[PDB]
Amino acid sequence: WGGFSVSNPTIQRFFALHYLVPFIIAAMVIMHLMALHIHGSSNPLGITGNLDRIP
Amino acid sequence: AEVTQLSNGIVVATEHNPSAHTASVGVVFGSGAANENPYNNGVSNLWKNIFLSKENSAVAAKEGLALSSNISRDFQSYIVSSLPGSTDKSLDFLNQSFIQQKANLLSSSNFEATKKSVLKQVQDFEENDHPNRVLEHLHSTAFQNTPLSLPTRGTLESLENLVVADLESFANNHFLNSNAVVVGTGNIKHEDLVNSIESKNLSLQTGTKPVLKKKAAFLGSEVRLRDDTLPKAWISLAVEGEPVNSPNYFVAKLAAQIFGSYNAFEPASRLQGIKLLDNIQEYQLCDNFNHFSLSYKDSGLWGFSTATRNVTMIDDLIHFTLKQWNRLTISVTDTEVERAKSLLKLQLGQLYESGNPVNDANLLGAEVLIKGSKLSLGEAFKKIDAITVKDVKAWAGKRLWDQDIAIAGTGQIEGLLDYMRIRSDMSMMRW
Ligand SMILES: CCCCCCCCCCCCCCCCCC(=O)O[C@@H](COC(=O)CCCCCCCCCCCCCCC)COP(=O)(O)OC[C@H](O)CO
Ligand code: HEM
Repeated sequence: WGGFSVSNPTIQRFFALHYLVPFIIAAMVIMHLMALHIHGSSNPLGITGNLDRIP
Repeated sequence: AEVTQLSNGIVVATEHNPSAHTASVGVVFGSGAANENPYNNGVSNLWKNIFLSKENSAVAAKEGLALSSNISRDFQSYIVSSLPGSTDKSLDFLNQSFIQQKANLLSSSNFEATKKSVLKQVQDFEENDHPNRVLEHLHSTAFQNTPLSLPTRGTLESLENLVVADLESFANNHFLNSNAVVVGTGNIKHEDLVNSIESKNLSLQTGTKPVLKKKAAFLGSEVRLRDDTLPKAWISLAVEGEPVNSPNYFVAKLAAQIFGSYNAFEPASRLQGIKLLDNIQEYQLCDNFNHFSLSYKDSGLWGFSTATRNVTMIDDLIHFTLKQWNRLTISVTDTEVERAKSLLKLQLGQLYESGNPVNDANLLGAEVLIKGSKLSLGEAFKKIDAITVKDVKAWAGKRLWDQDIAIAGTGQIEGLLDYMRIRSDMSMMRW
């Protein structure tokens, strides 16, 4: 918390980290899409979907 | 060689050729697979087999002659080949076969034997012959609910629902004097011209062929017969063509001939042709090409066929073929047109110059049942030479640019995009 008080460094670092964390969001979402593309998608029927597919 | 015409109740045609010495005379009917409802499909095939089945012994015993048959879409032909000096015997046998009397030829045991033989033959065709199967399926899917789509051999379930009534009904309703000619191909001069027309030596049952409520149609339907047991994948494409007796027949034929055929397993086929051959040779995609331009009395079918051992490469092959078709309608070099014209001249020369009397008789009957007289080869060559780049470009723009297409396939078709990706590739590209 940048000491017992609040000054410029505290709010500045808070704004910087709110700016930065969504970049980690983007990277981990890239990982999420990679895993999705590797493993495919499920179906509402809860059954195998390899029988038919469309682009 | 020359063509003659005359008529009295019936039509008689003859194309004498003294070089050959195999005279063939037979009748041709303008009613085949296109004049039969889906519930009566194999009646023409049963007729063909029942004239090829039993009296084939009598023809070889009493005389000497080999009798053939052919049904393609509407041209039910029964040719009777013979020697140059023995044509009257063939004509007499043909008369004793058709006009009187067919009761002996229609018996229970003979019909049952013919029925089981036809069932075995159609089952064998449906099992083995894949490209013909996909062609028939393309026909059956392009002309949905129209007397032009049902196959020419008869669907399996349709055979066993007709015995003697349907066959005789077809005989009484289509074997008439209005849509029948008597070809005379071979080396016969004037005996055919006189003996065909007689006081009573002509087919009985004067009348008229029943009219058809529906003429034809063409809608873009897709059909797939996916099954992974087969090793290869056969797919065919098509568009709307032109009927016979239209001023676009030879332009369409030239457009088909422009891309031609191909065979990867022949050293003489990988080094000629046009661009898509070069684009394909780099990766082993396809094996066979068949650019066909079929035409019937109602409508035509200008298409494409192939067969690939590779299964992942189907999409690339289809895309390249469609891209080349797209390029055809915008920019074709005059050299391409000249080469296609020469190749088509050679192809038609081989087609119409073969020494087989039966094939010449079939072509003569086919071209006389629609127009009235055969279009001679010299005039055909002249009008082929009349074609230019402007005419073929105009025809391609009219009948290919963004037009409805029909697709068929069987085998390993897991990698084929269904209908929108293929259709979109004719106009989405930059033009
Ligand atoms: C919610 C998910 C998406 C979010 C947003 C995505 C953002 C990225 C977008 C990436 C591109 C998608 C935008 C639309 C692309 C249209 C389709 C396309 O271009 O691809 C075709 C590619 O098409 C071609 O190859 C021919 C057309 C292109 C030639 C003409 C180019 C004109 C000028 C293009 C300018 C843009 C250049 C860059 C293009 C990426 C595939 O179809 P096909 O014609 O090949 O048919 C399939 C066939 O069976 C196999 O080929
Ligand atoms: C917040 C950012 C996210 C993005 C951009 C994202 C994106 C996607 C995409 C594109 C898919 C494929 C199906 C679809 O389009 O929905 C998907 C599927 C899925 N996601 Fe996410 N996702 C996100 C977050 C999450 C989270 C937080 C969870 C945790 C519960 C989650 C769980 C799943 C699951 C279980 C599927 C499976 C759907 C299927 O069966 O394909 N996702 N996600």
